[PDB]
Amino acid sequence: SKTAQQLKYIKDSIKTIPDYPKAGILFRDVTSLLENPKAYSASIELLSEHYSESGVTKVVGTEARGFLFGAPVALALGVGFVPVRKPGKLPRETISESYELEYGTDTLEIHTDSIQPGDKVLVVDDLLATGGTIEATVKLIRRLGGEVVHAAFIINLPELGGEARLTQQGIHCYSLVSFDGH
Amino acid sequence: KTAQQLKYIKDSIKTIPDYPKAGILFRDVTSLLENPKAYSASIELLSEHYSESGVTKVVGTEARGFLFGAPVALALGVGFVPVRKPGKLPRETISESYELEYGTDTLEIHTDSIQPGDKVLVVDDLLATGGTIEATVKLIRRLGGEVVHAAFIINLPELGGEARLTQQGIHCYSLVSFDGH
Ligand SMILES: Nc1ncnc2[nH]cnc12
Ligand SMILES: Nc1ncnc2[nH]cnc12
Ligand SMILES: [Cl-]
Ligand SMILES: [Cl-]
Ligand SMILES: [Cl-]
Ligand code: NA
Ligand code: NA
Ligand code: NI
Repeated sequence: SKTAQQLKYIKDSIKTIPDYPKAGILFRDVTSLLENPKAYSASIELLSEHYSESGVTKVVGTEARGFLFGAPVALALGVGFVPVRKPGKLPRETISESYELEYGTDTLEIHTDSIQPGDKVLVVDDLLATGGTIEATVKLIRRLGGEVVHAAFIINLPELGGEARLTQQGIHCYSLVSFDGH
Repeated sequence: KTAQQLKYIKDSIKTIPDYPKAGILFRDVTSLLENPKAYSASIELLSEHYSESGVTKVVGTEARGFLFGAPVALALGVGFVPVRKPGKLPRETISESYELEYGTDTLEIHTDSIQPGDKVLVVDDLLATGGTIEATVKLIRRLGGEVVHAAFIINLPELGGEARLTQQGIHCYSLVSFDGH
């Protein structure tokens, strides 16, 4: 009983903002969940319970909203958190992967020391839309030898394809809530 | 026992010579993040320190500030509110500029997230010049929030950030300090 009520409360605490960033999009605003202590802490408790017996040895989160759920999950699971960032922020040796934007490409980096061949890695992000940044993040992990077959999200937008696209690259996706639309 | 915990924290932070230029001993908080014991210790001390302060909201600026402020907010049981680079926040915002090496940038906050009566803690990873914190403090006070505290993992006191923040009425708390710019 507790857990289905907490999911509903989580989903209710995420505001919909029409026409951001442009017209016709029904933007799903995770910041309203952040500022509700009850919703935020439930979102972390539920993700942490979900993976507590999964053998995860590390969490990776991508900058910036991903830090907000990946790092607390890491803390609750008792494992290291590893950030993936835009270029030029990480100070130690990195590798990088480029990914498609609507116009052009961008890049994500990870510290080459922070993933090893025996790691079992959980990727955590706020919101799964088309999946491009997470697909690049999976590649970075795999290039260093880490296993990544789990990724977890507060929010899934399945009509944008991101879940199907990751799930066909061998990632088992878990999302607390989902919304229709683009 | 208490200095063993801070020493444990401090030793988990790596020093990278000559990044991003020669003479700079870069203090790299990412090695603390990958040590779960150092990382949880650092959140436990920060939150313990403010446990009787009456804080009602924690503010952290993107992105490293999110790694320390949001866990602190979860431990205090209070809302987290991000301050962001422009163009990322969906609801109504206000903006403040601060200074870079070359030029200026701006931070934004949601106007609905801070209100008169709020007691706000600002948390960041590392106190350097303090330009983003001063900007953050102004955002919060323009919305009527009260902010008298800022908390950090690392202080670089040779950059003068604590003095610059005392002058705006902010008490700084840091867990460890390093020399150098
Ligand atoms: N509706 C939406 N809300 C939040 N982020 C998105 N990314 C793509 N569509 C989005
Ligand atoms: N030595 C240093 N390490 C990390 N961040 C900094 N910002 C300014 N100086 C720094
Ligand atoms: Cl982001
Ligand atoms: Cl499997
Ligand atoms: Cl940052
Ligand atoms: Na490696
Ligand atoms: Na307000
Ligand atoms: Ni499988």
